[PDB]
Amino acid sequence: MRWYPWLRPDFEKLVASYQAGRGHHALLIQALPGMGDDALIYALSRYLLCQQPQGHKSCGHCRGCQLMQAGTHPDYYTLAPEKGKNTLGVDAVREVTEKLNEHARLGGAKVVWVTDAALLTDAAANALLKTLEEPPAETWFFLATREPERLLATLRSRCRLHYLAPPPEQYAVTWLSREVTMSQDALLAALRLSAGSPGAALALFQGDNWQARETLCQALAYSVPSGDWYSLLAALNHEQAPARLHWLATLLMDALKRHHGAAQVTNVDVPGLVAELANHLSPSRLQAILGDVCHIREQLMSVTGINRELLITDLLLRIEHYLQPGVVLPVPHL
Amino acid sequence: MIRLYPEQLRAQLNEGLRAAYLLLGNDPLLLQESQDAVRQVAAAQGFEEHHTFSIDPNTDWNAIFSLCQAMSLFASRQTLLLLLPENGPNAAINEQLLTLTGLLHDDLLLIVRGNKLSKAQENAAWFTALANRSVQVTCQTPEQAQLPRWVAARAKQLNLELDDAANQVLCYCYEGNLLALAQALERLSLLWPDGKLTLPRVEQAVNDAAHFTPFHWVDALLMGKSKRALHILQQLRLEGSEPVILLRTLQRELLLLVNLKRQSAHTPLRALFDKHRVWQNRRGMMGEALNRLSQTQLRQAVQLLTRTELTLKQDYGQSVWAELEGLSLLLCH
Amino acid sequence: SYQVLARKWRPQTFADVVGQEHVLTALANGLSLGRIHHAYLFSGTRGVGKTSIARLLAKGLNCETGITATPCGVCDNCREIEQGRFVDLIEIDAASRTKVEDTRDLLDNVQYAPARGRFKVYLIDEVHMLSRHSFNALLKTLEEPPEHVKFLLATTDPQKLPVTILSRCLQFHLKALDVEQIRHQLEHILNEEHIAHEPRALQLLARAAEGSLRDALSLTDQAIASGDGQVSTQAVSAMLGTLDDDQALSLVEAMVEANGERVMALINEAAARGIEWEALLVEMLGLLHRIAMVQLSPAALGNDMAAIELRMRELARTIPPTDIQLYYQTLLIGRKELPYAPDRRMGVEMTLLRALAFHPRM
Amino acid sequence: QVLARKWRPQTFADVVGQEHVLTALANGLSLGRIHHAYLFSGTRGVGKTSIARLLAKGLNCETGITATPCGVCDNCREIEQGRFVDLIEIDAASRTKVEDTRDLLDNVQYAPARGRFKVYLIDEVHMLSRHSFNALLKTLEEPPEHVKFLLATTDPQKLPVTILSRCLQFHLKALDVEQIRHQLEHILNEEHIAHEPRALQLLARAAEGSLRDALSLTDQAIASGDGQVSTQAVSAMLGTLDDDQALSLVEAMVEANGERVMALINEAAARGIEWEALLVEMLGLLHRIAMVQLSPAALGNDMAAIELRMRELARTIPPTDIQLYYQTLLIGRKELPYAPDRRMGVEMTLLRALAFHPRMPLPEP
Amino acid sequence: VLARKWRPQTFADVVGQEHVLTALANGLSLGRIHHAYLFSGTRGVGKTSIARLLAKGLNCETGITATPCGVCDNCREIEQGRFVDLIEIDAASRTKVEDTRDLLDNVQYAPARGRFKVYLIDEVHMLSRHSFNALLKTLEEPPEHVKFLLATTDPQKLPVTILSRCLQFHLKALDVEQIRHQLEHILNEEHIAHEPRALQLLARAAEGSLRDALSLTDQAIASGDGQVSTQAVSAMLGTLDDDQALSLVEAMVEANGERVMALINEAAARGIEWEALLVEMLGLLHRIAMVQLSPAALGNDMAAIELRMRELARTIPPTDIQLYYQTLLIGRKELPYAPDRRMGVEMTLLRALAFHPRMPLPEP
DNA sequence: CTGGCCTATA
DNA sequence: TTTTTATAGGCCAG
Ligand SMILES: Nc1ncnc2c1ncn2[C@@H]1O[C@H](COP(=O)(O)OP(=O)(O)O)[C@@H](O)[C@H]1O
Ligand SMILES: Nc1ncnc2c1ncn2[C@@H]1O[C@H](COP(=O)(O)OP(=O)(O)O)[C@@H](O)[C@H]1O
Ligand SMILES: Nc1ncnc2c1ncn2[C@@H]1O[C@H](COP(=O)(O)OP(=O)(O)O)[C@@H](O)[C@H]1O
Ligand code: BEF
Ligand code: BEF
Ligand code: BEF
Ligand SMILES: [Mg+2]
Ligand SMILES: [Mg+2]
Ligand SMILES: [Mg+2]
Ligand SMILES: [Zn+2]
Ligand SMILES: [Zn+2]
Ligand SMILES: [Zn+2]
Ligand SMILES: [Zn+2]
Repeated sequence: MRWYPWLRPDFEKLVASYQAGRGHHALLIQALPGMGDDALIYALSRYLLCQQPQGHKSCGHCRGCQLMQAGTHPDYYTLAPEKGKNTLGVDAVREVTEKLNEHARLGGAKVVWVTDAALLTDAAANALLKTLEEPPAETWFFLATREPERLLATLRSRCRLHYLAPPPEQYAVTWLSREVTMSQDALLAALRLSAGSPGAALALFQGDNWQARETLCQALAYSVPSGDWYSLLAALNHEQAPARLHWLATLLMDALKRHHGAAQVTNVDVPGLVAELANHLSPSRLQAILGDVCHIREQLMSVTGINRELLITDLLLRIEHYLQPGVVLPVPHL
Repeated sequence: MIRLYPEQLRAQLNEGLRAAYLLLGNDPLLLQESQDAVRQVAAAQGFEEHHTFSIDPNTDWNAIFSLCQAMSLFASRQTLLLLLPENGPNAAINEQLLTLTGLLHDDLLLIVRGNKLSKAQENAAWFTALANRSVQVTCQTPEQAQLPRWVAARAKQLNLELDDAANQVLCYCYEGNLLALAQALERLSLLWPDGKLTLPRVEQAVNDAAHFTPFHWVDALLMGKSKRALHILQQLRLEGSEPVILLRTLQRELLLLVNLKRQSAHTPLRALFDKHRVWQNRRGMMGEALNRLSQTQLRQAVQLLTRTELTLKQDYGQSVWAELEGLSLLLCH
Repeated sequence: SYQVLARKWRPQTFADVVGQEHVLTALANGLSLGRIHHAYLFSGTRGVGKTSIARLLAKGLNCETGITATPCGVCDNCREIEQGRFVDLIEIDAASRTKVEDTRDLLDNVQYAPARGRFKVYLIDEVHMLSRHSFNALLKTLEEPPEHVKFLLATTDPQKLPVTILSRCLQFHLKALDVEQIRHQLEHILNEEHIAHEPRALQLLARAAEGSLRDALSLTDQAIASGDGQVSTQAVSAMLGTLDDDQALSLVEAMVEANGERVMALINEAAARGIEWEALLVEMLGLLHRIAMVQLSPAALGNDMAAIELRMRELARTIPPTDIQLYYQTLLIGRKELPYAPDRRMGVEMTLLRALAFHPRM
Repeated sequence: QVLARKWRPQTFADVVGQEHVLTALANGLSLGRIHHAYLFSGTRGVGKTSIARLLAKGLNCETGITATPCGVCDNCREIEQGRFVDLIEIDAASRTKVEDTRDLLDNVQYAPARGRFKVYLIDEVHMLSRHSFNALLKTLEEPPEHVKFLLATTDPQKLPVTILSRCLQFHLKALDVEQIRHQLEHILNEEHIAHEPRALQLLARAAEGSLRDALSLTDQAIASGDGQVSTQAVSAMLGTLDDDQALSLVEAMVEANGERVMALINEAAARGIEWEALLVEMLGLLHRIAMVQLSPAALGNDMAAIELRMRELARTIPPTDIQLYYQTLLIGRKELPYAPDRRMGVEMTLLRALAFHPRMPLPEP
Repeated sequence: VLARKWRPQTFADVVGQEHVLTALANGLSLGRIHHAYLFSGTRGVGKTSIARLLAKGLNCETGITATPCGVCDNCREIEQGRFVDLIEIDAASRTKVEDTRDLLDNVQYAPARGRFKVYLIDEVHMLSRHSFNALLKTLEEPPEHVKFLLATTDPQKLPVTILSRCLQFHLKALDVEQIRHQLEHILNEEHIAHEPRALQLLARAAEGSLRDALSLTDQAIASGDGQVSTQAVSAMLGTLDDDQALSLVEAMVEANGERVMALINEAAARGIEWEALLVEMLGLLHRIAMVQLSPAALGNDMAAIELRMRELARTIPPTDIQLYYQTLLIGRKELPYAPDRRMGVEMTLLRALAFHPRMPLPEP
């Protein structure tokens, strides 16, 4: 968990209200992944839990700050998911909501950091509702998501929103060039793949990840011309599939943009592979395929337990069918 | 080590008892019957004290120190039984056994129950130096092939006279549930003291009750026998199999078919089976399938499997069982 | 002793409640006529006064002054409820205590008479969360409680309750609060707090409330933080992501001219400007609507549009009714399906692209 | 006080409908053929919990096992006030466990303190664990002379076939619009409460077959309308508008005339009528109409004031067409959440009608 | 009650089930008594009834016989309820181990009136893991004077390790005629007026169970005031109809819009969940489209519904079936938006009717 | 009253 | 060679 420089102003604005004591007790921060929401919060958390605060700052030498520094501080609750899992269950919320009625074990303020509100189960989000509307005193909540609209109706209305907008592209590319050494085109693409957020960008270069995009592109550069798309299985069938499916999605879209002669593309760095999609695929099928590729991505992330190999395999065989002349193509519903 | 079929056992327990009786198998009936055939002939040889002991990896190193001690002379002859874990003899219990291999009396008779072993499990020292001393019985159930013989055999041991056609109609109803087939005869000899089991006679005294595994079903789809399939589903339901398990096993094979049917235009059939490590006995079956099914049927197969998986885990639907009844017929054209 | 407005300004006498005048009427009417039921169920979308009203009905039942419809707020009993300390208003977090084993405790302690109040009033809130088994346990008690017991149930979402539970309650469905209803209220509150504000900014906030007073009070509180003390038109409109009128239409236009390169390139300057995407989609739905309308009678275009009005009519005269319906339809579906696509941007791009390739018929 | 509860029938005379159940019980009591396990099933509010008690009351009346209990002898009044030592009303939904069913059983042997029969009436019986249904099995097949079981539930299917086979199943039917109205009237009269005749038709209808649902609805009609059950009050409360303005728009729409559609909506809009609400009364009218085509007698009893005009519409418009309008008004609903402004959404959905109108499409350029 | 009165006390008296009785009979006769019997099959087919006969024939004063006398002290003693050495355990309410351990502490003492201590354990599937283990220890080494009769609807639940120690007899569902015959017998003896077809309607409705049958009759007799008429039984079975969704499909294909909208009304009485009717319909259409691809696609399951189904399958067009199916599925997708879920199903069938291929809807 | 175990619903 | 997950209700041995 690292601290990025574009947080300063967003932090100085948010503390302020707290520094006056008129801070809202339930902040929902909406930020892309890697935008550094967790650090912005940690900073707000540490400031609330410090007994001898030097202005905005947490001191380091008070009992409160010591405990915080060493993981255990009785009044800081982390609501993330069980190690093996990817949802955030109700029972976990209930511990936290009960313990909250005990006078602060260290006679201070209590903070609850819900790491990703999106992961709250249906039952979990509701259990969180009544406490969240009117918690005990000197209780402070922090929730974070990508997309507040995916979040329970009624929970969203108990919170104050704060938007963590990402820095201008230009700043972000200049930021990046100093952390990785890659082509200018590369950065720009990573950055654009990642909806604007540096560091989520930067994340791509650090992993096995960027090597895997190149592999998706290698394969794609074969499937297109030849019409063998079942051949993508290999590059897509990984646990990171939702992510790579998104790569695939953005390529398809760039191709569609070129069929309309658009200026920006997302995959700036492979303008070769983009042009070759615009060449061997009609707009009609470019678009239909963009359709199913996102749609499966949702189901792969949303349906608990669903089998990837089977679902990706259906998609690939089904795409090949669309490729045929005269087949009936899909059209969004309702 | 004299290996045996449970039928042959009664005879080689008469000749001579041997220090170590090994009952490995999966079938509940052939286990019990063999088990008891020994216990019975051991009483009759002076044996009063019968001790049983189920072995989990749970049995401490204090539980196995009360077994090695469980044999000292001179006590009226005692019959020590041991039951086994899913896995068979782990590295923890591969050694405990070694302790018991050398304390063997005419006074202490060992009986051991469990599944078939892995090949380096059987070849683990203790078991081979048990070898010339021990009898070992195969209790694997007979399959749709080997079965009628086993019936027309037991039929005769009970001196009843079965018909080519009655033998068929028993093997249909009780496939994989030998214990029920066994009582099927017991029940028919009480019905008719003639001992003659004409077809129409046997028809009236039967009820349908086969046990299959999901495998039997994919096998049946693979070979295109559909009336078989359908039976196999409806039995697999009334046993309460998690339909998810059906899905995932029909898929290991249905996706494998997809992938072979493609490469089958480029490289020969025989090379592909090898490339993929296709168990030898499965290999004939597969080809049959690859031949009858189009590269498009296979695709609709895959799509349809998917719709039922989403319908199961997303929509919480009931359809699941009858969506497979349909998927089952599609793979049989 | 600070608290968010959303919390501070909870109506503490019937008088202080905005709208829902049909529920307030029936309630006060029965409290007076003597027609008091044993199980009221209150429903409606988030933050429209469901549980604020439960809490008020309770005051009206227990008030040291009499069973009233206009409770005072000045007895041990009304203050005590205002603060949650009141002992004969058992308030239950249904969404949290969902288990039967728990609501069976609830029931075992119903028979017992009230402490210092006149009625034991159970307030089960978020009630649609109780296990299936829990609902059914209430069945017999809800239908035939002790004379000293009242059950006040509230939930966003009554769909979910067994039809047997509904059968047994009076159901008051609270309407969503009218745009003006919300604004007047925002006005009143910002005045009492002594906080500066600009008329038209309250206008954006009532819209943005999307029918809900809490939603709205929570937005306002957000205004006061980002705005540095004031709720200005300037501030709100930057925080909400509101649109300067041109950019919206420009897109509508380029969209129906099948002009791909420009629609795309227009969205891109819009992504720079940091426009809220659901808001673009919505203004576009609004324009498509005007247009379709004016094709009906020339008169339906507003006084309000003067600046656009020249470009509007043309779109009306050129583009066939049929083809505008498909445009609107397509962008409607896109707004629905927006929050599912991998970026918000990417979803407007997929949506526009789709509608783009409509232009020619045959 | 509360109607729903006050008017629980106290004799078989007072029960609405359920002839096929009453006639059987009655024929059986005087015929002396009395089962030991009666099971009662049907939707919420149709009189199972109260028929069960009436049965009990008649089984135990000091005058003799009779189908007309006397409602006066200690035993009768005491069952009416629910404090009869020998009517054991078991809330199945709280005694769900086995260890609870087991206590009930243990005390079956012991005889009755005051009555002819110990009557266990297990209400909401579908809630009992699998474990405690089976507990019930042999005792429910072969009880002691002096025991009877009255089981009642909303859905029977949840019960093991082993139970079902063991008892008489009386399935109560839901009540007809007429039957509900007639009651709602009788009561409101008896309880001296002014009412407009239509407000009752309106109520009986929204009851969706359930006599409680009805009484619960009246209870709050009385409150909404202030001691009066008036038409304005009921339709207010029910989301219904009074019925002309809904139809008028349909008509105007089939007749392709735009001005009037749009005007009729502007007028809907000064009244602040609720938008989803409207689109519904219309699918509602469009249905009854397509309905009337099919079977003529089908048209309701509640739309007398409108029948002249409705009947007309069915005669003059092709069924293919009507399914079209419904269709369009339906997706129109499906869409409404997402459309920019609930009004605009309705307006826009009617414009889709017009643009795709069968007989007079809107003018192409 | 008829269910109770007419429980057979003699082997002669038992309906069908002949492949069990004959094997019992003969085994008694020829000295082959297993230490333990298990009786299975469905509700109300004679499981426990035969268990009790076996106990009589096993202990009769005349001696071990297939033709117990029903008259000697021991035989009326059992008929009655109180026979010292017939220990009938209601296993569903005595399932814990504590109780099974005690039941069996007395297994070892010799019997105090007859040849045999007979433990009759009924609804035996309910016993815990632990009570099974204990039961099993006593069937692995059965005393000589003891016999065990185990009865249950669901045998699939006893350990493999117990079924392996019980001769298990599976009782068959009784047949329409078999049940109709016994209906006639009984009604006659009680002296009660009945029409022929009224009975054939009862037996059909019983769904293979002689209890569901006598239970249906007692109720019949009531509705008809002491007479079992077709005018009355017909009525009361319409009260009790599972039926409406198969019936709507028959009615829909045949174009019968009165019968179609009447059945929808019969469904409102029963108090149906509407999305539920739709989905049962879709599900039949499916099931049928498959008995088009093979005969074997109809259930061991289906039986009562079955006859109608194969006929539905024959006399329909398979291109048509996917037509009705499309319309039904869509009506479902539409149903939560239709104004009244009733209206929704109504308008969905009405749509099925206007676009009926075979006999379409009259236009002005 | 716990920890092992089965089940039902979404 | 044999499998979705979150929440709930429940039975039992000791
Ligand atoms: N009708 C109303 N009048 C005044 N304030 C309201 C109204 N509805 C909601 N509010 C505001 O919303 C806050 C929460 O209201 P609440 O009654 O809890 O809504 P809910 O129905 O969703 O529980 C209140 O504190 C009050 O500020
Ligand atoms: N057949 C009926 N006759 C008269 N009132 C009825 C009838 N059915 C239901 N009610 C009304 O509903 C109230 C509760 O009915 P109840 O018998 O509990 O229905 P349930 O079958 O769902 O338990 C009664 O007090 C009565 O006013
Ligand atoms: N084969 C049969 N012959 C005569 N009556 C039967 C038969 N089967 C069931 N019955 C009737 O059903 C009643 C209960 O039968 P029972 O044998 O207890 O069924 P179960 O198999 O479910 O224990 C008996 O009293 C008898 O009237
Ligand atoms: F936020 Be409310 F209780 F719907
Ligand atoms: F209100 Be009833 F018993 F469903
Ligand atoms: F007595 Be049975 F098993 F219904
Ligand atoms: Mg609330
Ligand atoms: Mg009731
Ligand atoms: Mg029985
Ligand atoms: Zn500090
Ligand atoms: Zn007061
Ligand atoms: Zn009386
Ligand atoms: Zn005798």
